[PDB]
Amino acid sequence: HWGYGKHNGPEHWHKDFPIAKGERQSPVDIDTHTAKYDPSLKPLSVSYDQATSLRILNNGHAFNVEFDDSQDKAVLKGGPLDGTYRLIQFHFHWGSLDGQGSEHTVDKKKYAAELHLVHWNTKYGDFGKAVQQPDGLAVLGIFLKVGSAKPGLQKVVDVLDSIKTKGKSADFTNFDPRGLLPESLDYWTYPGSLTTPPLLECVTWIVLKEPISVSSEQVLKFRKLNFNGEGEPEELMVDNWRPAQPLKNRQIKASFK
Ligand SMILES: Cc1ccc(S(N)(=O)=O)cc1
Ligand SMILES: Cc1ccc(S(N)(=O)=O)cc1
Ligand SMILES: [Zn+2]
Repeated sequence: HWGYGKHNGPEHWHKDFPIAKGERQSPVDIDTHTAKYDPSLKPLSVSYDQATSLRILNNGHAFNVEFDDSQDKAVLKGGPLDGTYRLIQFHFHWGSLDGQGSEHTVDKKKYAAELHLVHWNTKYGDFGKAVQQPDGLAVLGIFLKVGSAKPGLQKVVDVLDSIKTKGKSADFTNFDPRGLLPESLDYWTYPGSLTTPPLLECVTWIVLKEPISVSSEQVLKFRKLNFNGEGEPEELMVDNWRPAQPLKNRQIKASFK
């Protein structure tokens, strides 16, 4: 029953998910002048050439593009990561207006949206076991600004009409997530959590410095989705972001000098 409304949003989550007030919650503000270059970080490896997308689902909070994670088809390695992390899904968070929508902020700047590519550590066997571990997940976060269209996003945009309401899904095979990346893999990294309930503190966050540009028309179509199910009163799926949480005893490291 959690959501993003006045009566069930981020301010209420702690009552059913007390870890909401925990010591490594996400997202956070990335203060670029406090983040430190870390020479111990290994090169980041995004290996998505064999990615197998399956389906797109409106889950009432966002939409997920789901992948076959039964083998090492699309993986993330290197950077701050030990071992191999398998891509399971991606989704976005976005705003009602271009001036908000991202979860992470950069020197307090909010972007129009934020893409999360979610991966689990293969040493734990399955996603469910991974979310019982402090190094169970790695999420690659990418900011979206409004400007020129992102060609690699259009296939996602075009299928949204078919998953307007909560619980709807559609086939989404043969989608290449490499088309959602910026040119540079420069990043910031820190230990955090899922940004939605259950808010589990299992995530190594890797947030790219370079945003991708998407067109106004593309993000406008995100905003036509519904939080509600079919036949119910329309509630536009907008502002499905959690604001920045206390950094507490954490360091944000930069991959770049
Ligand atoms: C969509 C896409 C863009 C760029 C490449 S690359 N790294 O082989 O030039 C592959 C796929
Ligand atoms: C199940 C789940 C997976 C990933 C996230 S996120 N927004 O932290 O990437 C939240 C919930
Ligand atoms: Zn997310």
